[PDB]
Amino acid sequence: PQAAVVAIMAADVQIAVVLDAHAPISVMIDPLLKVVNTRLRELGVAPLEAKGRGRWMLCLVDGTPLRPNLSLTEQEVYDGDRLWLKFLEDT
Repeated sequence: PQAAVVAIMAADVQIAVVLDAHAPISVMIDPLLKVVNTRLRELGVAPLEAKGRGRWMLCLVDGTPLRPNLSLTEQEVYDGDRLWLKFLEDT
């Protein structure tokens, strides 16, 4: 199976992970928030939590969200790429 090594930024912390390169983002986001939170908790950092209603997304440096329905590969996210896990509140 193909994999991508990505850097995830969450709460000013970088976390390296190995992710399936072919799955849609949609099926990785909630799973990734849980691994993230495990790492933050070991660092005694407050886990990431849903301010009200809204959507967790993986974002480029400029705020651009990945498409939920496409893979990392299809979106040109490769080894060493960095993504920000961000919550968008619905207001």
